[PDB]
Amino acid sequence: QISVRGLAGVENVTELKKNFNRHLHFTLVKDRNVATPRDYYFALAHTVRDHLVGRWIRTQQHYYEKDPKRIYYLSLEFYMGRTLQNTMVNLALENACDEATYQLGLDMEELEEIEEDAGLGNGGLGRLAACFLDSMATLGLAAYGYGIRYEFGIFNQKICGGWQMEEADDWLRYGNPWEKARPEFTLPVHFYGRVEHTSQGAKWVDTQVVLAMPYDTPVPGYRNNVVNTMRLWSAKAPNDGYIQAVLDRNLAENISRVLYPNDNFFEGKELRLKQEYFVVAATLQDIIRRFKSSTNFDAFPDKVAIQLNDTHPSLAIPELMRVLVDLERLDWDKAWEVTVKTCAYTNHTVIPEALERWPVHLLETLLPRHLQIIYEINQRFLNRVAAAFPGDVDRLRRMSLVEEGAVKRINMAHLCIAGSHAVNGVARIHSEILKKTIFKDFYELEPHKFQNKTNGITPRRWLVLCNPGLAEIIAERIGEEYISDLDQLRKLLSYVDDEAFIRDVAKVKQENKLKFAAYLEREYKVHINPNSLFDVQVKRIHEYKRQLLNCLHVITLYNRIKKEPNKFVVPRTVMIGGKAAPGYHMAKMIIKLITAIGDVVNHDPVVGDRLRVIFLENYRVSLAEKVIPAADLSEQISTAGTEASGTGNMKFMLNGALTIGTMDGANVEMAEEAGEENFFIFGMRVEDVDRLDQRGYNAQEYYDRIPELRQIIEQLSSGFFSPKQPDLFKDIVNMLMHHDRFKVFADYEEYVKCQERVSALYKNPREWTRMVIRNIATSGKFSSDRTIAQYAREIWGVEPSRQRLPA
Amino acid sequence: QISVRGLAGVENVTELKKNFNRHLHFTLVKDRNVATPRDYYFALAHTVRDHLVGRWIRTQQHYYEKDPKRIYYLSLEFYMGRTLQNTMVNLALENACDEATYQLGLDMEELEEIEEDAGLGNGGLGRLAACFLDSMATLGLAAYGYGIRYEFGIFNQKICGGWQMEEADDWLRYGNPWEKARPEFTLPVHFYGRVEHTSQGAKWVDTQVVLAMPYDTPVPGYRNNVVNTMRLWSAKAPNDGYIQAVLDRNLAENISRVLYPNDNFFEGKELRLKQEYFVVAATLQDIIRRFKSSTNFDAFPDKVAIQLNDTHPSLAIPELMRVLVDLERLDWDKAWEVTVKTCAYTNHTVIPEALERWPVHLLETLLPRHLQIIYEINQRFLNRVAAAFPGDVDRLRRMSLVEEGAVKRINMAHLCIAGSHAVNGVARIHSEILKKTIFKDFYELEPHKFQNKTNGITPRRWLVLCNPGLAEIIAERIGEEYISDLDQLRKLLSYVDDEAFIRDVAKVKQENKLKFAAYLEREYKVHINPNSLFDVQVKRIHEYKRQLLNCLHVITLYNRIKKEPNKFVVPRTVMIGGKAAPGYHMAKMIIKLITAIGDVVNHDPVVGDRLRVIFLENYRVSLAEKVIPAADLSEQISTAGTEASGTGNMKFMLNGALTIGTMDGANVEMAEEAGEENFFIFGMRVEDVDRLDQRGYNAQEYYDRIPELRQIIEQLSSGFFSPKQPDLFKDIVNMLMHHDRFKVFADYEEYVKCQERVSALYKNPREWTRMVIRNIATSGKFSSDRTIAQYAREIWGVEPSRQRLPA
Ligand SMILES: O=C(NC(=O)c1cccc2ccccc12)N[C@@H]1O[C@H](CO)[C@@H](O)[C@H](O)[C@H]1O
Ligand SMILES: O=C(NC(=O)c1cccc2ccccc12)N[C@@H]1O[C@H](CO)[C@@H](O)[C@H](O)[C@H]1O
Ligand SMILES: O=c1[nH]cnc2c1ncn2[C@@H]1O[C@H](COP(=O)(O)O)[C@@H](O)[C@H]1O
Ligand SMILES: O=c1[nH]cnc2c1ncn2[C@@H]1O[C@H](COP(=O)(O)O)[C@@H](O)[C@H]1O
Ligand SMILES: *Cc1c(COP(=O)(O)O)cnc(C)c1O
Ligand SMILES: *Cc1c(COP(=O)(O)O)cnc(C)c1O
Repeated sequence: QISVRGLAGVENVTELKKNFNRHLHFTLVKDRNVATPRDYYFALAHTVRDHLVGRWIRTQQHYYEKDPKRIYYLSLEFYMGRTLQNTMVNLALENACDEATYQLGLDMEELEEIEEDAGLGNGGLGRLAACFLDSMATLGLAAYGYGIRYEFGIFNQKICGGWQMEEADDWLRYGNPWEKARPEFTLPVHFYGRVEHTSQGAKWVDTQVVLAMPYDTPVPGYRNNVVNTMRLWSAKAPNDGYIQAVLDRNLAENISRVLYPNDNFFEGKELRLKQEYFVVAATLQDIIRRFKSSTNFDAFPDKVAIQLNDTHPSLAIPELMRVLVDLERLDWDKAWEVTVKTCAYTNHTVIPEALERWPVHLLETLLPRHLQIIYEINQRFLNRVAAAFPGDVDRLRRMSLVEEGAVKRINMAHLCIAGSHAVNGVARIHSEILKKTIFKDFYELEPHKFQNKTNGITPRRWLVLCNPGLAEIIAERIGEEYISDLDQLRKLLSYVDDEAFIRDVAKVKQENKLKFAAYLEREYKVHINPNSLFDVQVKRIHEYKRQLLNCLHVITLYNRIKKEPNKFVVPRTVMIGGKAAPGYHMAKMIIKLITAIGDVVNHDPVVGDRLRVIFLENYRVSLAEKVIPAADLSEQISTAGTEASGTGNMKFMLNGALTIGTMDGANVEMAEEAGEENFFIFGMRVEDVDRLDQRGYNAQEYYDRIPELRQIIEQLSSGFFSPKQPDLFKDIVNMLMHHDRFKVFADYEEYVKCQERVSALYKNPREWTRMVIRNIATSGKFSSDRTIAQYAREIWGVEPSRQRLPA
Repeated sequence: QISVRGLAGVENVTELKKNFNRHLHFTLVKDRNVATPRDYYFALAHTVRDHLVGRWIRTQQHYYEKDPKRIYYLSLEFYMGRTLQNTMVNLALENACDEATYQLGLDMEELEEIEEDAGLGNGGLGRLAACFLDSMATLGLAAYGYGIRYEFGIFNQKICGGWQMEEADDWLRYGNPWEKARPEFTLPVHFYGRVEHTSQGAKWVDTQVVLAMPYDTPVPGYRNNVVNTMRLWSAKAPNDGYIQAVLDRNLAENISRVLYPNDNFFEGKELRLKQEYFVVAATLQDIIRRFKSSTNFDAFPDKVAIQLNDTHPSLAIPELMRVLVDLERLDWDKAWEVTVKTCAYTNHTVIPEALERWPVHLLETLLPRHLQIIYEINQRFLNRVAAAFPGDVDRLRRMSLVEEGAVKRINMAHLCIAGSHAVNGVARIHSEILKKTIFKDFYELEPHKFQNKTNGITPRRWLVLCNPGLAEIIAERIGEEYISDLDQLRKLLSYVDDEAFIRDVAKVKQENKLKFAAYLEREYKVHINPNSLFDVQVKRIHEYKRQLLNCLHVITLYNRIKKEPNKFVVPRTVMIGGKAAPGYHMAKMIIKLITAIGDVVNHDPVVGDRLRVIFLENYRVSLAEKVIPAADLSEQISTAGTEASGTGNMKFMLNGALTIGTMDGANVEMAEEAGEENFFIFGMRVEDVDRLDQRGYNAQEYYDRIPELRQIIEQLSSGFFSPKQPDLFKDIVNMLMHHDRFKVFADYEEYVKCQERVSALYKNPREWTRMVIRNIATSGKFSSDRTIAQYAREIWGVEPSRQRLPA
């Protein structure tokens, strides 16, 4: 049906049909008489998987032969989503499989919905790693993703009486056809023990052993026949009352059991530290083995790059030192040179409570050799600081890897800067803030280390896969080459005055909204007006992301309607979705508020279908692929200086939504690319937030001066949105009035006024769509292909290539 | 090469080769350049598995269509061993796969050794279930094996300094190609809670739910295209700090973690009770579902038979009652009629410490509704006893299901007799003892219930598979039909004076001994003389099995050699192997003694290669398949009245070894079949043991009267076999002298004299082999095909059939 979905050749369709029937019979052991939709999904998945295998084997064989520099991307999170459609897209199999399944009397779309998300991440950081894997494969890099195979990913979110409930994400229950267990490549990982000093160096002895078993998942590039590997480690007990000893094996295997869902506050939990070391120790053994098959470690940095996604895998730095010094017998200075040239570190937030600061007593017990190595790193680093800034004693305490106090801690961010040749932020404004504030001292010592790499998203998943209608109307005009060269979307500016294209763009959006409106009716008991403005804020629930500011506007619109019922207002469907960390009380209260607002607003007869507030349950990659194509307005309203980049913002821009946002993270670069006139910018800049911090933020001032704001707070306090429990939202009110770190009130007025300008433009469909075209056309910078090309050239020292392997 | 191994057709060989290469590439994701022997094993296993699938689907479809009476064999143990060779044998694929692999440059024998045993049983009871599955499939019965998929089977046994060490049997590490997970058929199982009495009957509420996930394994019949199912349940937690709750899922999943290895003493452990109910509750839901697809429960016993392997699944009786009464709303009397007609119970030991007697307080907490049902069963049963034997108050307390005392217990054996239409022992002498002693009262009340079903072994695994050389020389003379009709071996009596056959029989044995002698050298550091008499006792270590009596003879032979070094004695290799239950101190001491004897005997220069004592490490099904074909003498020396049947005894008889044994278990019937002159019978009969118990067993008497016995005990006491720890064996000596339940000394003299007659005959190779032929020729009764045919006709009410399905 759709040209970008590839050719449906008669031989290809015939072959897929027979291999589908083969797997149903031999692989699933099912007859057609009792087969269910799930069985049919698995037969299709196995059929598509077969097409990956030949390419996977020859790609990996090709790397062994040519011995290029290898890129190791270390992350505790890979937020992969579903794999079936992505695989079909990247192999040019989508139309063929669609035909083959139709001929067997099946709907492929229905089968696609059966696949569980691989939800092995929390949000943006996890999803960035996933987009990065796709781009590295598309750009022909010899890249490996390394992480943990969590048995349970991010929890499934149920909403019960307006409250978030958490449910185990048993994503492996029915099996994972995409992975291949490699028990033959199991490696030992050591914990605890003690350090022994011999005449012939230090020795780590009396350790407990946990085994790391790898599972490999293929990562196909876009139509280039490159298939890279994501290797995820699973924890296993070694084989050596009897019953109790066997049952206690669970203690070791708990390491890979569950993804930590806390994305707001650093908790120094021992199990988390074990997870971090587990991935690091197993991965580094693999890296070294693969390098030794190419032993002089001078060439190590020429053959290996290690990228640390946040400080989570920071133990890579002292682990590499441990192996080089203790096991390979290299002298300290040489090992350090190798380590620094090999490692690079990416930061994802300036928020202080997010920094990993591990208690010394924990490292002492768990990793005694690593603590000794960290101390030595610190001493040598501080000697260099002292020589560069003589007599500056305050600098020495500020830059130390060891933090003093009631409990001594290791600052893992400081460790990462010292042990890496490159440190990057994830958007221009973020990287600047790093140099000006949190890492200022480090920048003054080693300016050359600090870089920017503005984030991106893969246009395969985030356009072609989730929005085929838009991909097609674009391809009709400019061809298919933009899919792997997103800059070509600029050519669409020549169609901004084209009446046919304007109509098509608006048509694709309407079709997307109808489809999502129906989806909401089918799987939930909610009806929405598809003619209304789809106002969408989807992301993890955090105070800094200011879902609360959105909530205030919603109540403002409601109150205005109650004030002047017979006045025309642009109809809106306000959709807010996202998970809250299980221990984050305030975020759980915000979810409750959103549903409570909905309960009042959605049932007021005076409102009608002019305003609807829906909380989107269980927001995850697969839901993002559904809602983002349907959005008219993208809410990106974090307090200036708090959202390092954002990536959701980029997804909306590529999919035909306009953006209301602060000048924060990548929003700044987005507005720069599209033009400020084509963006709905509001609120304080970073500098304005700084000035307000100087004199001190007083929320009472805004409450006193803005009558519409006052009414809302009084409504919250009196129990208007909670009649049975009048004081339910007292915590929220208290926070807003007395200790709001994120200055919700300070941006309220400008936010509301900006929202009026949005409504004004939506009344003129032609001008809305023309602005939309201007956004889509300039979204090319935000391809992760661009991002990865910059990492490759400026950090890893490798050249990307669009050249196809023979298959 | 071998005719019984089937045809190697050119098309079949070509097809197997290409499917082997297909699986290596697509299934294992390996190139030939890095493939290991293990990879090659898996590719072969998947290729052979494909040939099962079509037959498996159509067999199960055939049962759905024809709706025959279904046989459900419930066991907590299925001691399956390896599956690859058995599958090839039963599908007539062995020669074809041998050719196909040879042409690819591989040795199939080497690949076969890579497969892990499925060691989901302890010994005889577990192995009986496995032989029974094979025979039921071969006889065309609609039979299902139901059990638990233990993550860890029977422990691997390491011998360290002469002591047994236990190691986890991680048999699933590399995956199990034979099983198919069926997560779609997961069923709930309830624990704890309380009983609520409503107007509309009893209700079991507030329970904890554990999920039962089935895994199906195919069971191929011998060349009849029948493939039955073994369904094994795996425990899973339902999906509903956050981290802790996820980690605590292990508590539920512990139910299927490990096989209980205690085969000597009943321990009322809660986890064991949970295992027993788990298998029962999940299985019964399956049985009922399948029956409802054929709701009047009058026909239930006409469509369902449930066989209880020991009392381990005895909870089937009150569970069936629970479902019929509480859920289906049948009146008590009707439900009871159905239950009794459906269930049958097999007993495996008369030893009192083996009886399952569950504390009432445990059942009260865990299964409160079942305890109520058990009480009601007991009351109604005791009312019947009272009516049949009025005024016999002693009978009432003896027959009660409830046992009185400091702690109240439920006798599960009494429950099984009350709730079953048939109760059987496993050999004629055993079944008689049941009627005369332990179940006398029950036999007087319901004589019709009590039956004998003499055990058997499958001649597929225990002749064709493990001893192809013997299978071939037999087939040359009488054809191939004996393999599924073992009675035909009687035709071999006409060859007892045939010089060619005598030579062939002796040749096959010599070749088997050379092969096993080499195996011992290759995988261990032990050399043996292949010309010596191979004297073998392999079985679990128990006091009743009297490995200690064997030990006394070995020391006797050693002492005689030291006394008269220059006198000729028939050279012997004495092999003893078997695992001891981890908590069984005495059995662990016996293993230590055996190795300690070896340390002295094997290193005495005066002895030479005339006597060797070897402990066979890690005895298990795969090792049994190697050692049994190599044996000359089979030691079956339990105290008369203690070994219910034995099955190892039958394996040796079929494989060309002569038997030294007591008149115990199936030994009696074996000697009856072969002729007493062709058996080495010694020792007390049951009646003699009884008489000795009357006057009281005094071991001191034998010590005083037998100088050779006295010398041995003094050697043990003084530290002759343990110079560093002189008192190491004081526990053994103390037991032998003062509290030996099994009367080791009483049989010593007759045992030693009998062993001299064995040595005498071995000096005459021609007459040895003629006696061997007389044994093999009369071993037909001991086929499990015969056993299963008797169960089918006399208990289950179904007719067996050798008729082949179309494939
Ligand atoms: O998702 C992020 N962090 C986590 O999920 C996270 C994961 C684990 C622990 C955390 C502790 C504190 C704060 C966050 C986490 N960070 C996001 O990274 C994206 C990719 O660079 C950025 O676009 C986004 O601004 C940032 O918040
Ligand atoms: O193996 C047996 N029992 C167990 O493994 C066993 C399994 C579990 C618990 C036990 C408790 C006490 C005694 C034995 C067990 N019994 C054997 O059953 C065979 C098959 O009928 C007989 O040939 C043999 O005589 C009997 O000992
Ligand atoms: O020793 C070797 N000889 C030939 N090829 C090898 C060897 N080692 C690795 N390879 C190839 O490199 C691929 C990936 O190796 P890995 O990166 O070490 O897992 C393998 O699948 C082989 O195709
Ligand atoms: O509802 C049905 N319609 C047609 N065949 C069925 C149906 N239910 C079961 N079967 C057949 O019976 C086989 C085994 O069913 P089970 O014994 O219930 O697992 C299935 O594989 C099918 O071939
Ligand atoms: C893109 C994405 C995110 C990141 O969104 P931000 O608005 O940048 O925080 C979080 N979760 C999912 C499922 C995503 O796809
Ligand atoms: C046959 C068998 C047994 C039973 O042997 P008995 O001598 O009858 O106790 C025990 N273990 C294995 C592995 C067997 O094959």
